[PDB]
Amino acid sequence: TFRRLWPTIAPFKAGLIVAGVALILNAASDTFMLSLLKPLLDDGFGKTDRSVLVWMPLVVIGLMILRGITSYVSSYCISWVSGKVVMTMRRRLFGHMMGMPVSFFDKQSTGTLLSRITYDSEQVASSSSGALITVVREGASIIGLFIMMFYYSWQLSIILIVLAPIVSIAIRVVSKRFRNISKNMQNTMGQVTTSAEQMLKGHKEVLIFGGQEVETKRFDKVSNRMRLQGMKMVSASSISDPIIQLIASLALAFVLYAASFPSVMDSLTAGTITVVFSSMIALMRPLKSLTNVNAQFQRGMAACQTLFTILDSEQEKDEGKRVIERATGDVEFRNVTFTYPGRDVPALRNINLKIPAGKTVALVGRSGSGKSTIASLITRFYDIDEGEILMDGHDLREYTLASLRNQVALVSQNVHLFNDTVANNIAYARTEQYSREQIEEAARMAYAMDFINKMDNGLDTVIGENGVLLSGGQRQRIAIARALLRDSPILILDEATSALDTESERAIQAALDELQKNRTSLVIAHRLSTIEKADEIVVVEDGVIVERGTHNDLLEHRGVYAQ
Amino acid sequence: TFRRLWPTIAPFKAGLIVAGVALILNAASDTFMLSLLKPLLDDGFGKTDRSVLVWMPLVVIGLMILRGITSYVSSYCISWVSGKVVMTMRRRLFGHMMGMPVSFFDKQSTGTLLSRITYDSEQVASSSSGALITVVREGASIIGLFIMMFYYSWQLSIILIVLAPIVSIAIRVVSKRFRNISKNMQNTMGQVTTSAEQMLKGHKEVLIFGGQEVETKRFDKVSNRMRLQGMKMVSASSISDPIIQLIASLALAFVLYAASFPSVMDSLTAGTITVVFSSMIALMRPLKSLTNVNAQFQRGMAACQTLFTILDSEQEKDEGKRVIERATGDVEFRNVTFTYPGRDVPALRNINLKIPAGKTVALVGRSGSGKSTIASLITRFYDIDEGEILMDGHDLREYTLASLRNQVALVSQNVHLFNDTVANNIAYARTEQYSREQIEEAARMAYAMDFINKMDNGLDTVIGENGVLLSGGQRQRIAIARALLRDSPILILDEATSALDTESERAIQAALDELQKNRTSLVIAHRLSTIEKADEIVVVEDGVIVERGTHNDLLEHRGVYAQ
Repeated sequence: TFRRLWPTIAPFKAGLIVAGVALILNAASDTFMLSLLKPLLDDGFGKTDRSVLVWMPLVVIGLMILRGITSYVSSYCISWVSGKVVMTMRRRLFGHMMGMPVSFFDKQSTGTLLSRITYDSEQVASSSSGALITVVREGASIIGLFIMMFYYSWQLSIILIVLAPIVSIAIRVVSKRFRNISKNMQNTMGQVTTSAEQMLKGHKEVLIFGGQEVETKRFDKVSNRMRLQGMKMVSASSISDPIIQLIASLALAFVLYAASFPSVMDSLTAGTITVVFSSMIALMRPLKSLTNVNAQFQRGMAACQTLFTILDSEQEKDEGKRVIERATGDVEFRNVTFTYPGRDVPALRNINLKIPAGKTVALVGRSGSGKSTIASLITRFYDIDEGEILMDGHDLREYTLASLRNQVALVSQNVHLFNDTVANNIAYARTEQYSREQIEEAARMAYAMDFINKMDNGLDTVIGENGVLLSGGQRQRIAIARALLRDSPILILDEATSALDTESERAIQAALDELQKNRTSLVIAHRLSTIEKADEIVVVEDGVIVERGTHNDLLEHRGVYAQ
Repeated sequence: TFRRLWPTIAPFKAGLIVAGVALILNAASDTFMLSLLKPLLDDGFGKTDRSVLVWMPLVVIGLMILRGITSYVSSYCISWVSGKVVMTMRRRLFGHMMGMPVSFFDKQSTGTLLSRITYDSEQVASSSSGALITVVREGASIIGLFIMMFYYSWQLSIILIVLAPIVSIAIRVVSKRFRNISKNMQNTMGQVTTSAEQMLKGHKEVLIFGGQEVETKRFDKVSNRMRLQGMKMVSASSISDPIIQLIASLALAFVLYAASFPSVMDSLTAGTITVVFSSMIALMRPLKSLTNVNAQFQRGMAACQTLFTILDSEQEKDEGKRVIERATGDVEFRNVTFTYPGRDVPALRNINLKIPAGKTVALVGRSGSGKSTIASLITRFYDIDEGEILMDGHDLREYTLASLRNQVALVSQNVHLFNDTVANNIAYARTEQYSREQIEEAARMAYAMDFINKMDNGLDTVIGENGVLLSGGQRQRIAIARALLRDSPILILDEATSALDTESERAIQAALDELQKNRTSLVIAHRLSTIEKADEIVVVEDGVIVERGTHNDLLEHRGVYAQ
């Protein structure tokens, strides 16, 4: 309808101009091909000229080569534009996609948004370009064919050129009728498919009550309804083209009957009627396809509207102002109420968890209460509804978001690795500011240089997708070195199962826990020997604060520590 | 390929034969159309015999009417086969689909299986039937047009007929080239899209670890690769058509060159060469689809293979022989080793849990420790790996699953309904064996009389989806009535909500009490009132019975009763 992706086309318009020129010249090539007929039939195969037949094979092969060359060039130079705007659209949408908060990736999954990166973006320039190609080529072919009509036979030129828009209208209303009946009937077909959907929704409560025999009879009736619906749908679909063919055949018969009159006859040669008839037959495909121009132009821009709404949404709120260099001081929580997104149930009560500087605070929960939820707030993934976290004696909403996530470091076994090299991965987003020797020695105090050696190249190898495939413990052995290099003010550690690295990876996490000896540690781990070693322990459950003290002090009302 | 759908299509053969005759007539409704050209020019616009031009409009309009009528009749009569071979496939893949264990409905989704009901089965009748509407029409049009050429010109028909398979082979090899390069470049493009997916996947990592400028640079250099890849794919797809057009145009020029190479040529009238060249270009469309038909026949049979493997799998192991009536003997778990299917972690240890007859046995599993998974053993939703459930003093393996599951009435607030009437829903699968008065009073002792009377037509009211739409507890109020109509020796009671929204009903729990007046009732619940009422209590966590006793006795040791 009304699209403002044209600025993204605005510098890339030379490709459009070249494609349009090549396409109108393709239409002219088709016109000249059809123009070839009259000398062949009138001069060539009528009067035995014998030179016409000599030089026509050459020009027809030349014109077919001209059709081929111009079609290939037009397709290449329109897909150049459809690639150079899809690339720009992908770049912009990707930027605003990584801009937006984590809630956007949730409730949508990482598979759909990829389709909105490649599927929707392709349709943006595979239905608009697919509309421009038609409206130019087959829209100017009609003009060329009517110029043929004016040139070679003016007598019936008037009759078919006045008749043609009426035929276009006929095809338009027939297509509209087909579209309407198909739409309403397709809604009905879905409305009966939901019956099968419900029937297969419970395979339970059919085996229990023992109703297999009854549950096929009803499905037999539903299948019969579906069959009748499908037969009516095909009838409606395959009556459309026949009636169109009949109304256009009335035009063909009208032209031929008009030719009966003496005045139009005897001025037109045997070849002239030939070219006008064959051209009229050729007119059907452009005349039919021009009507569906708006259809395809509203199947590419329609998806583009959804893509724009994805683009035009709001990035995460960044009213923060105070960049914090290093948050070594105490971190305090203050009457913070958080609600998980998409749910009215708050997963967090009014929580006051205070993290002492350089100390350990450990959360032990197997219920899935939200130990990860509280881990989210300190990194400001999901924001805070009411209350405040005095981060080194200052609110998060005062702190800039980039600075805040520069302070914190989240270590886990679900760590994702980019398609980079190992050296650029350890010093991620700061490899310019961190040296190679720093990365190496950081890996060394992170006691993780072993597997780094054991692959092909070592200090400069790829850590890419479908490449080395480090185990979860080994990926965490990269992750600990990341925060070790970065000198994170806060190191909120997670944990999962480990075998043959419980001896290693955890006692190496002593080396990250040397940064616990140097910095705070909001450890989220759920089972380890270090859990009892943890200085301060909280056992927060169902989003509720439960108990505060060391494990021996915590053993009082404790009934879950046993594991 | 090798398909045994023909047993399914055999009774629907007359429709197929009529469709074949109709498509043959449709193809012959092009050869006569082109046949009328010769007198229209040779006897018409050449030697001016007006009478030929007088009758020509009538015959062309009649022939187009014949084309339309026969095409519509063929489309109908190839939908009475495509509407009754898809129907039998749907029905026969329905009985053997709902007879399979619920592990099918795990490891899968209802939407996917519905797609295997509607879309996948529609391909079987729209690609394997699309290989019959196409091959017999466009294979008959070829024969008709060659017979035309032979009739009107014995001389250049031989040059066109031997030449035609060469052009067909050219089309086939070009299509194979396109297919190969397209599949390869599309696989590489997929290899790029998984990179895009991984960068989208680690959203949290890019947010937390630092800036996103390097991430945008990465996506710039991956979108450049995507754009170049797409341009090359389009280059292949575009250059497919011109080379075909050229290798056919050289045949066109060959025909025209041979149209005067010997002196015996040029004995053909203008109308005749017109007919032959119109039929030559006509040949392109059938000859460009007869080669492509095998792809459609292997795109409909391929999905039929998916349907066949879904159908041909196995239903429950039905080795039991005896039918217990009312299970007055106690149900009893004895040294049963069960594991959640799809996982190696055993959700059940070796559990010995006798259920005293006519006695309530409640269990509290708010840890999420597969309490519902214990509700599945007696119903045999997931089969027991090893060990015997000592049913009624005997083993359940000796009992028929259809009969055994009738001896269990599973009652839950997530109960599934149908598109039937509320009476039959009260007596589902057994409405013939239970009268309307029995249903009426059964609902009354269930305290379901009030609402079902407040609906449209009392007990005659339809309970269909998007109809009356009883609420959750109100939906429970029907399942309980289903259980009161006997068919309920054993009552594994779900009670998932335990949410007294409007105090529930005053007699929801009282209706269950009337249900639990006698009979084994292995109660699943979170309602502390029912646990207080419960006689035997087995609290379960992490797939093991931690305790057995009564309310105070079990309160004394451990206890999550604090909730």
